[PDB]
Amino acid sequence: QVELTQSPSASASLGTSVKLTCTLSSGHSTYAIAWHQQRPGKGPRYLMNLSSGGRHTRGDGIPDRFSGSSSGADRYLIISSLQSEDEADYYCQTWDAGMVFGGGTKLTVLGQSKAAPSVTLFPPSSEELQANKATLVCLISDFYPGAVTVAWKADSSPVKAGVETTTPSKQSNNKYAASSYLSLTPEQWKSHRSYSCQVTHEGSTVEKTVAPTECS
Amino acid sequence: QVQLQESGPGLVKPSETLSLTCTVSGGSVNTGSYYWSWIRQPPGKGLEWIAYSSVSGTSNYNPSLKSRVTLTVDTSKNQFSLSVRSVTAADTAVYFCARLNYDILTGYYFFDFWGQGTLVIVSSASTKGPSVFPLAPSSKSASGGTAALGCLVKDYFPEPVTVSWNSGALTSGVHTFPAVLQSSGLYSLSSVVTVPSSSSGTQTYICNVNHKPSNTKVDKRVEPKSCDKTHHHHHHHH
Repeated sequence: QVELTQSPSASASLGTSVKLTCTLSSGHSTYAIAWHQQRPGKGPRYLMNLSSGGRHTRGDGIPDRFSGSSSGADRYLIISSLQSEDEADYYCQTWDAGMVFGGGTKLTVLGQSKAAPSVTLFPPSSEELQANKATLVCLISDFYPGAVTVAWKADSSPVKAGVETTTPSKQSNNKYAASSYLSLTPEQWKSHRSYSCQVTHEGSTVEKTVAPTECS
Repeated sequence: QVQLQESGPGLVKPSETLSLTCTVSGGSVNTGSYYWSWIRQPPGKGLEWIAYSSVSGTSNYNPSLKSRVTLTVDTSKNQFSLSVRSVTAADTAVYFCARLNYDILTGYYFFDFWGQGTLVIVSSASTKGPSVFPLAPSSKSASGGTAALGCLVKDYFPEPVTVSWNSGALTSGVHTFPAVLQSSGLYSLSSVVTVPSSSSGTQTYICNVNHKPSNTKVDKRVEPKSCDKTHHHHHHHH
């Protein structure tokens, strides 16, 4: 039966026009399709349908910068003036014996301003300490691009054991956030003068420090 | 105006039967040139159509799933339901319901309204409800005039967990972070709210955590204080 072939990735700059491609299988070059958009953590949104001759009809509420076109077996989604909220996965869809989807194309939108991370570091709560555990919580927010490395220190010695760190993902404000957690015993926490979370982003570093003598 | 919402369990064991229900608002599962459809998306992967059906009993299935799936439509409640028999880890996915529209103007079939999706984890692992701990900032972190208060939602399985503050009345300055998946196979996340360092004693902060697979539903009071709780007695600077 019919198959839809989409390349899995595309990337382009804010303000440009972008063209995404869906290819129909052999023998199905006359087929019409629909385009759907899926923003991160959301359900898909129907964008438009599109004939093999390139006539498109947008869904209700879809901006007019989304259009479609066609050439032979290829079907196009054209985004005229790329916006940050267009960063999303785009799926073509058709029908035959049943309903059919392409594999999706993840569109990365480029060009936003660089931004250094903000770092918040929390000491363990008394409640967790009473439960005979200790977790330091380092929260990293509002940075772009999305690559950081996190290093922990006990006083001035590097700490590698007990460290768990997320892969950065974009938040509602279109900037990356990440978290790092250091698991200690309460004895380790009270045994040192301080602990530090150090975040390196684009060659530059930001450090926060907490100490058991700061809390009581 | 058409809206769809999925409900179902968050965690099921291998070989069980999964049941999901879609509830439709602003339209009727009894009237129109529509089919009512299910689609799923394993984490990090693409959309896969499952099946659809109509109140009239017409149904259509993904061949690879046809023998495992049953679809029902309930006009009395404006709902429709999917059942998937003998699940394995291959069935872990976000499941979406959708309205499949037949467009008479074109002859085309396309999903024009989608639900938000519900995560279903298929695993032999047990559920695990989180511990919820208040996050109190150091006094130095607060000395700039604003401070972060938070809740640590520690050691749970599976995803997801919902967090709100003051039952949803407090939204400005709230940031809930993505969870970390630890080496143990358990998740942790943190949620914080930025507040003025000023009075704060005149303020109530309750983090509402809900982990539905473990029925862990907790409202944790977070004291508007730094991690040095004795400062208003001793008056020391830390």
